[PDB]
Amino acid sequence: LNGGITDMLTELANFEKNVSQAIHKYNAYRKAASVIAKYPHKIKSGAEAKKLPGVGTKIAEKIDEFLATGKLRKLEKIRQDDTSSSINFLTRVSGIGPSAARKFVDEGIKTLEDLRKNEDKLNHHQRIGLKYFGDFEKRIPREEMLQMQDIVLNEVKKVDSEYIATVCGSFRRGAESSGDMDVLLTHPSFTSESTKQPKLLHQVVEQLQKVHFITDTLSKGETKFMGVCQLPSKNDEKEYPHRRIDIRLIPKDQYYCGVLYFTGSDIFNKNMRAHALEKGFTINEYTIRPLTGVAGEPLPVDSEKDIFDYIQWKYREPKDRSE
DNA sequence: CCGACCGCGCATCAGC
DNA sequence: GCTGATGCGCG
DNA sequence: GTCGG
Ligand SMILES: [Mg+2]
Ligand SMILES: [Mg+2]
Ligand code: NA
Repeated sequence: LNGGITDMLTELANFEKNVSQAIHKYNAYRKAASVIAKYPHKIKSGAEAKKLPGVGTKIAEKIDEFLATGKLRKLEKIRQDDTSSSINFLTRVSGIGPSAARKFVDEGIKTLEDLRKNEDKLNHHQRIGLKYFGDFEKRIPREEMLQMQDIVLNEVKKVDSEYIATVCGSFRRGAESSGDMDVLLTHPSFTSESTKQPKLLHQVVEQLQKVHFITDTLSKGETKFMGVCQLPSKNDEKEYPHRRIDIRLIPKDQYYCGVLYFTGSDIFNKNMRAHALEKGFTINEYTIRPLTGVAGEPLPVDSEKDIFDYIQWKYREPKDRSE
């Protein structure tokens, strides 16, 4: 109902993040954008909006101007500025953040041609992000997420029938399209107690590469792989776009905290974690522990709901965590 | 007013 | 090489 | 930029 407002604020949040490098302003706009996005009425005024938490005086003024004119002067100016525009653009390349973006514009590299021209000034992650720049902009229809899932789950079962591979992220929240693919991996040999087998993640990355599902690698350690994959296409069929894929190997006994984390959303995780802090707990992808203001021992978790119970939240299905 | 704003993996660099 | 700080990315 | 104390 409030698409224009939420777009406005998301553009503002991006600006603060990419250009101003004021992350708290970025988070302020993102929170507001999210609370408004779920408000079940068409906002008639900035006062009506200010009743929501996250919407304050400043954002209320914004919403009133946008409502009046259909525009924000602040944004129309930001759009008109070259340094800001270029910086904001460059940041869309995976691996180029606000700092790299600003250094690049400093050197006179500010367009997509410039980047291609200057690949030797790019690190690996950056080169692959430029390579698949167009692809990584596309969303993934759920139907393709379903094929991708089959592949990953079937291949992993071939490396060792004891791996458990769970697709998380937006896919798990039931989205009709996903920004990418997110795979939580567990193997019984790897727990909080011990790592009984080396290269648990490697063998999996290896296998998925062997069958040409994984095509590139952005980053890779003992527990986190961040890379690129592609569905196989039929005879004469145009190739599918290349897609980002993240794989996270998590202690088997810490699954429920792991799957909570990877299911998100990102904003939901930030809100859940902040609420946990007020309630007197700290939540990460491994454990929830009680808080001198210093973290205690891991409390026993047997489901995602047990985590919710701790911080006195009613349970929310994954499909309701898309904040 | 003002402090506080999650939590963490991997790549890179400085500095030793 | 190592440690630690910083950039970037994940949700 | 917002908000809680
Ligand atoms: Mg995702
Ligand atoms: Mg994401
Ligand atoms: Na991802």
